[PDB]
Amino acid sequence: MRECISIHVGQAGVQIGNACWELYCLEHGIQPDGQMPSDKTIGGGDDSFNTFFSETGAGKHVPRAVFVDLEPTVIDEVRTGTYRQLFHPEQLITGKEDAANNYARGHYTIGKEIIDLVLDRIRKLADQCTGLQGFLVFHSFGGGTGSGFTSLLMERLSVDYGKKSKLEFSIYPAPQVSTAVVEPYNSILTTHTTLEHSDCAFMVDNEAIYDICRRNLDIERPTYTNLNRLISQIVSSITASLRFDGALNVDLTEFQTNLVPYPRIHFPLATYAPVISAEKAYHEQLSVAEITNACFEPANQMVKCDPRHGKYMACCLLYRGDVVPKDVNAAIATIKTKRSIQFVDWCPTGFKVGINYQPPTVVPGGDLAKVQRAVCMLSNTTAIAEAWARLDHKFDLMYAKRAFVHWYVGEGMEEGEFSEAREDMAALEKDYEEVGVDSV
Amino acid sequence: KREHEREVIQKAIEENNNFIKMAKEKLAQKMESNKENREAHLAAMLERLQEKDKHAEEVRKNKELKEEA
Amino acid sequence: MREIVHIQAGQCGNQIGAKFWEVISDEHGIDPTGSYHGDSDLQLERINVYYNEATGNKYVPRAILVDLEPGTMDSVRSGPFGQIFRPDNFVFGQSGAGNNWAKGHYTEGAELVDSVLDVVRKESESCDCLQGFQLTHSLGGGTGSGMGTLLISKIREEYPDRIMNTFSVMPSPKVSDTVVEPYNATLSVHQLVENTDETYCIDNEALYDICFRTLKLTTPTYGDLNHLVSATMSGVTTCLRFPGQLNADLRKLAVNMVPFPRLHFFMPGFAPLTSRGALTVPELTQQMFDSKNMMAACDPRHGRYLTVAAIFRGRMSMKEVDEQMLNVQNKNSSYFVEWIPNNVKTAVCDIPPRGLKMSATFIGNSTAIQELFKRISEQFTAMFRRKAFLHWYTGEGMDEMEFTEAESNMNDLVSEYQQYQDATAD
Ligand SMILES: Nc1nc2c(ncn2[C@@H]2O[C@H](COP(=O)(O)OP(=O)(O)OP(=O)(O)O)[C@@H](O)[C@H]2O)c(=O)[nH]1
Ligand SMILES: Nc1nc2c(ncn2[C@@H]2O[C@H](COP(=O)(O)OP(=O)(O)O)[C@@H](O)[C@H]2O)c(=O)[nH]1
Ligand SMILES: [Ca+2]
Ligand SMILES: [Mg+2]
Ligand SMILES: [Mg+2]
Repeated sequence: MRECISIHVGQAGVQIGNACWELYCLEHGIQPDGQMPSDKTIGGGDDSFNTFFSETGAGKHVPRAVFVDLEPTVIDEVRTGTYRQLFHPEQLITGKEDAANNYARGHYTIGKEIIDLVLDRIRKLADQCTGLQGFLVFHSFGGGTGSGFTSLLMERLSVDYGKKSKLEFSIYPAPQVSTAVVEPYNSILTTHTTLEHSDCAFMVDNEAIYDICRRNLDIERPTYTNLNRLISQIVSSITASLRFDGALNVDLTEFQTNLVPYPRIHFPLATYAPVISAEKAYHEQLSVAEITNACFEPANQMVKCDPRHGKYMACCLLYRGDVVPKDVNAAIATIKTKRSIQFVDWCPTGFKVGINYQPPTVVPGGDLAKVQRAVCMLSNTTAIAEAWARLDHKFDLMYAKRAFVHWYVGEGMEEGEFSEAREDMAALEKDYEEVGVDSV
Repeated sequence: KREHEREVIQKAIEENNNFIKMAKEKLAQKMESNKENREAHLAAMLERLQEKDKHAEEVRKNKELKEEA
Repeated sequence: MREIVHIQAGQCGNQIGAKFWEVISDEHGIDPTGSYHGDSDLQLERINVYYNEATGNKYVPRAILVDLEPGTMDSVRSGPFGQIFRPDNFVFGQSGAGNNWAKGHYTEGAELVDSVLDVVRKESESCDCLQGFQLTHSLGGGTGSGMGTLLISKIREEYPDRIMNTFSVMPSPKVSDTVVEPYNATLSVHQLVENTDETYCIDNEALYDICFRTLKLTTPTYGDLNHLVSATMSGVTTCLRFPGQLNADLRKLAVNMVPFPRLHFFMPGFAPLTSRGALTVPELTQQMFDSKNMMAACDPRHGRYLTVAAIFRGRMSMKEVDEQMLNVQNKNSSYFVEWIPNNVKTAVCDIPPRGLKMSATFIGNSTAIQELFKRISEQFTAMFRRKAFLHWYTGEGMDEMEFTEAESNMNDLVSEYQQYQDATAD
């Protein structure tokens, strides 16, 4: 019951999916061939990890996941990688020609040729669910497939599944690892198109993750592998409530109730701690208070913005490991009297806390140290609008000259779609200003 | 109160169906409009290339006329 | 796979085309017999972009050789890699073009264009997923310029949704003395603006200057010039031929490099350029942005950069490369357009070129390329105002109107580059 289906779109979505599902298997003791010796119920069950894994008669635990890309090379690495036996071949869907960093090709020209097949495969997973709860869509903002095809899929999912929950993990572009000049275009187009079809979206700023790996892990030039290992830890913390059971465990939907005050205000800010190397973590145990305090250090956020210059509409703490409420309450009380935590006047100031007792896991050969306790903070702050503002400014500079627009018009799009998408972003920025204004 | 309870759940059904209907119609309009626009751009490109072929035939025909004299 | 179909037309196109295949075959470990004797799996991971695989593990280049005379192509077949090309892919005439664009474009090339299209169609049918075409030719001759532009339009007619890439060799008085080369170049440029997605401007004026001023060659031969071309062509196709994230295919390159459809003429650059008789990343980065290292005779500091693609090859610190690329952009911010943010993209390939520990290849879309077109236009108008040698063109069926239209379109291209050079964010 309460099954969740994960959809990984484009290179960024697929490769992040590799890190997440490898981490999930390590957390649940699932072998690369899908066997889970600790699972005594063969062929099925209603355990907490069954929300993300289905079970075959042969004892294989199969991810409730679909990998989609318009180009085969990235998913071909999954088909021949370490976890190739984990997925049925029909879960890995590939085309022959990608979207070439063009939203129009991903949404219309190339995406329309594979969209029906993807929905059919998604339907096959849904038919195996007795209590399907929603979808988790992993994609980049800047890629043609991650932007164009994701928005097309989200529109189709709303039609075929009504108002069933759809959550995003969205990769916000950064110049350090970006691959296209038109990424601000694809970002604005996909945000506008997906906005009414998404219930909750966790943005991951590649620059924030890039800086954390350099600063906290002493990685000179972080790779996608470095970034994805860190991203999967945040994703694991967010989904740990769905995959594990505990007395102090709080369901993600319960957090989602506090995080979304209006349908369009559904972009939580994520902060994760501790991110520390093995050398620095040796003989240095970080307490509940220390990791909680690091959640309010802006250098640890997954999106670059300054919450101290904005207002809070929700604050959630998702602990995992050796954590008890007594230490949480004392740590929160210390933070309340030492941090710039200003709430809007129409929202309660209490912090919502969840604890999963299962300790954090690390992929062998990685850079993250294995710690006894970790925390991910999910906050709804007006400061996340700064991420929209930076993206919208880049959009305006190019669109004032209509630079690169012919690549989109040539694939069938119109200039009206650009202005309509930009106006929606301008309204979205205005919405974040309005919710921060004090009541009269 | 029972009548109000029926009206609330019917209202939720109607709004959910209307959202599905609007999403389906908006997408179909976009996909059809995009298909026409892309085909129009390709048709214009091919027409210009055909006009180049017509010009080339005119040029070659013009050479035969002067070669006779 | 994502296949590219290679076409070389005319004497210049076949010459530089042959050297290009020799260089990349060595990089991919392909011998003249088409067999693989390399030692790195990275050589064969994307080998199908430029090579077909035949019986006996033979790698046959996906190349089509075109000329209106058998002379150049016969010597290519007698070259070091002449036996690696498919014999049926040789399509040559007998009459020739006589350095007349009309004969290549209208009279003689048109008689041979259909036979070339049959070979193009055969190679495209056996493609799993065709990217497009790359053409090597010169603009100053008759066959590469005339029939080369004719082939582009005819291929564009049957493959309108594929990328058309060209390596165009710009004529210069310092290399060849055929006085109607400005005519042939202007007529060809009139076609390249409309029917190509991306064109590399290989300027013989810059090639001669590099060989003379920098390489200290008093009498530069065509082999000396072509050595620069082969090194440049290997660098600009590195992202296509090896695993990588940036500009891995022709269309993604075009999307990152072409902000406006007509402004698709690139300024290539290569580093190091040292003559017969240890290099650092900052020196390599600074050198590739210098005007003396450009393969087009244009000073980038006389214009502004719309988009730039940078490729580093060899074993080096990627942290250092990122720092130096940021450093050169900050120190030269005035020369990059502000209304295209993050317009410089950098790629690093582990495998260096032959004989070099480290190298840098520069691909730039700069408004200073108008200097190249101004030089051609100035030479064009010096003769067209006197109507010199026009009967050689009008005798094939052309008229003075087509010359005027070609001149105006190229003058419009210069104006458009100046427009976006003067454009401001505010
Ligand atoms: N964090 C992270 N970001 C990635 C990864 N791969 C790509 N990106 C980012 O995604 C953006 C480009 O989108 P991609 O996912 O690579 O492209 P795509 O979705 O496959 O779409 P097309 O290739 O154009 O058809 C850039 O901003 C990259 O920095 C990854 O593995 N991890
Ligand atoms: N760089 C270089 N340029 C060449 C070569 N051969 C010819 N050219 C140039 O091309 C122009 C003449 O074009 P050509 O190839 O002879 O005409 P075509 O054979 O009819 O296509 C002149 O401006 C030459 O400078 C070569 O091998 N290398
Ligand atoms: Ca079970
Ligand atoms: Mg991709
Ligand atoms: Mg010649």
